[PDB]
Amino acid sequence: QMRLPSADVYRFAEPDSEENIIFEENMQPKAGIPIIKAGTVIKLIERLTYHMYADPNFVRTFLTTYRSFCKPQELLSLIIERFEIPEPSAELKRFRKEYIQPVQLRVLNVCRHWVEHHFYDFERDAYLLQRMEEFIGTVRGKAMKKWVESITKIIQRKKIAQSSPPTVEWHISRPGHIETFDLLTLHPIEIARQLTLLESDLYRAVQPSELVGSVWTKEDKEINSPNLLKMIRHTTNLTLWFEKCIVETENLEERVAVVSRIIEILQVFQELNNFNGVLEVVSAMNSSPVYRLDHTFEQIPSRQKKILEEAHELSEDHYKKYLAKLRSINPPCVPFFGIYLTNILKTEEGNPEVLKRHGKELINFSKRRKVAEITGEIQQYQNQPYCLRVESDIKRFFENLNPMGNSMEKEFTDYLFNKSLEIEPRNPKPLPRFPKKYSYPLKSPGVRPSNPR
Amino acid sequence: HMTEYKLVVVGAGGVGKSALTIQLIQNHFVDEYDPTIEDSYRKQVVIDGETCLLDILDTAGQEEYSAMRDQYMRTGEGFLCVFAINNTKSFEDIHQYREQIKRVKDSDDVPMVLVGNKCDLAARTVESRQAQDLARSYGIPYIETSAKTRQGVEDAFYTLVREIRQH
Ligand SMILES: *[C@@H]1C(=O)N(CC)C(=O)[C@H]1c1cccc(C(N)=O)c1
Repeated sequence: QMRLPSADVYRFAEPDSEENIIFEENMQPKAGIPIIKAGTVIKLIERLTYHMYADPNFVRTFLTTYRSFCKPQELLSLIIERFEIPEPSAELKRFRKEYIQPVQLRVLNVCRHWVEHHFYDFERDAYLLQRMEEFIGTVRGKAMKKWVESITKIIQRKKIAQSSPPTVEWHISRPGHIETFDLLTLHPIEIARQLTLLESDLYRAVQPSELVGSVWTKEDKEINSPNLLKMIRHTTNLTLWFEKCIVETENLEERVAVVSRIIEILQVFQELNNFNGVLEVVSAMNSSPVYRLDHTFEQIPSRQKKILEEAHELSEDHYKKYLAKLRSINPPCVPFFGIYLTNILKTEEGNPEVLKRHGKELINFSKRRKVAEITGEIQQYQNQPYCLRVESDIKRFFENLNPMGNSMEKEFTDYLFNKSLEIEPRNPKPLPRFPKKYSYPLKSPGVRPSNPR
Repeated sequence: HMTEYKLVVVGAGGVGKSALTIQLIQNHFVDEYDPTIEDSYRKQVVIDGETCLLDILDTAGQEEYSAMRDQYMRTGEGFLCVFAINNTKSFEDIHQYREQIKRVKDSDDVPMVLVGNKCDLAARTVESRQAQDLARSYGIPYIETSAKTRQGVEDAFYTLVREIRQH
C-alpha cells in the first residue's frame, strides 16, 4: 500500500472510517464500483477525484446535486486544494504516477464536466469563473495540457452563447386566416400536433437547476424555475380554455360537438404520446363546470366516451396506468411533469440532509442520488424531438390563448361554474334551450389524415 | 375485505405540508423515504378497534397545476386541509380550498379536518384560537401537528377516518 502525506499537510490523506464515509450494500450495476451512502465533504470530494478509478456516475450526480450541501465557491476551493498534493526514489516515482497524476486528471475532469453541464454557476457568479480561469492557467504538465486546452475551449464557447414530416392539416379555417381560428375551425389533428410541438419545446427547456432543492415551490420560484412555470402555465391555460369552450357553448347540440372535438384532440395526443396534452383534456373534463354536464356527455358517441374513460384511467390509483404506459413507449413523447415534481419534493423533504455516525455528521448523498435519478429520467425524454412541421400561425394562436383575460382565478372559475349551472341547471330545474353561436358546420373532419404521406 | 378510505391532502405549497403524510407512513423510528413505491401512500391501521386501509393522496409540488385540483379532489372521501402555523397566507387560503372541496363533491357536508402544521422553529403567526374558531365556523375538527416530533399526526388522520365513519 502507498504512503500518503499527513492529514495536517493534506486533508484528503485521512483514512476511511465509520465516522467519515459509508456505503450501500450494492455496487454500481454496470461499473462494479461501491455506492456511497454518506460521507463528509472532504471524503465526497476525495471519491469524486479518486486515484484508483474514474467514477463518472458519481461525478454526474455530485455536480447536479452538491449545492444543497456545498457552495460553488467552496467546491472550487476544495478541488484546487485536492489538486495541490504535497509529497509524503522508487516510493516517490510510484506516488507521482499512481496518486498525483490520476487525482490531478480527475480534478480536471470535474472542472470540464462542471463548465460543460452546469455553466449556470459561472454565469451567476463571475468571480467563480475568474477563479476557475486562474486555476486552469496555473496548471502545467504534458499529461494536463490536452485537458487544460479542452476546458478553455468550453469556457469560451459557453461565454459566446430526419425525413419529410406529415402534411399540415386544414379544416374550415384556411392558411393565413388567423381571425377565423378557433377550436372547431382549425383541424383537430393540427390542433393536437401544434400543441404537442409547443408542449414538447416547453418540456425540453426545463433544466435540473429549476428542480434540485425543490426551488419551484420556494419564494424565488419565478427567478429559479421560469421554464418549468411557463410550461405548467401553458398546461393550465389549455385546460381552462377547453373548459371555457365547453361552458360558453350554450346550445346543447353545439356543446356536444365541442366536447366531441376535444375528445378527438385527446385521441391524437394519445397517438403522439403527448401525456401532458392527454391530462390537459382529462383535467378539463373532470373540472367542476364540465363534469356535471350530464345532458352533454349523454349525446357523446360511445367510442369517444371509451377514449375518455381510458385516458381518465391513466390517472387512477396514483397514476398506476400512466406510469406503466410511459415506461412502455419510446420517444418522442411529452411526459406529465407533476409526478416528477412531487417525487423530488417528497424525496428532499422526507429524508435527512445529514446522517450521524459515532456523533459525527455525514452528508446524506443517497438522498441526492435519488433526486438525480428523477432528473436523469426527465432528461431521457428531452433528447428526441417530433417529426412534425411547425405552422407558425396555429402555434402563435395557442401561445397567445388567454381564457382568463384580466380576471383572477376565483372570479374566473366561479364564472365557468355559474355558466355550467346556467346551461344545464341543477335538478329539478328543467333544461332550457339556447340559440346557436356557430355559423359554420359542426361536423368534424375526423382524426385520420386527409391526404397520403 | 377491509375498508379502504381515500384521503386527500389539500393546502398551500412552499410550507412543508408533505411532512404530515410522510411522518404517518414512515415508521416512527425510520427516516429513509421513497415516494416512488405503493407502500409510500398506503397504510393498514386499527382505529377504534376496526382495521382499515388508508390510501393518501398528497400532490405536494403540483400547486401550479391549479386546473387539476378538481380532478385530484374528486378521488377523495375525506380531506385534510393543511396550513402552516408560521404562514398566515396558507391559513387564509383554507376558506377557498374548502369551498372548492364542497363544489367538487357537490355537498356541504364533506368529511374534513383542519390541520395546523408546525414545520420548523420559525415564529408562529397563526394562534391556535384563530384556527379553533375557523374550524368551529365550518363544523369540523382542528388538529395541530409537529413535523419535527410526529406529535398530532396519527390524531389528524384518525380524526378524519372517524368523520367519514360518522358521516
Ligand atoms: C414551515 C413554515 O411555517 N414556513 C413558512 C415560514 C415554511 O416555509 C415551512 C417549511 C418549508 C419547507 C420545508 C419545511 C420543513 N423543513 O419541514 C418547512
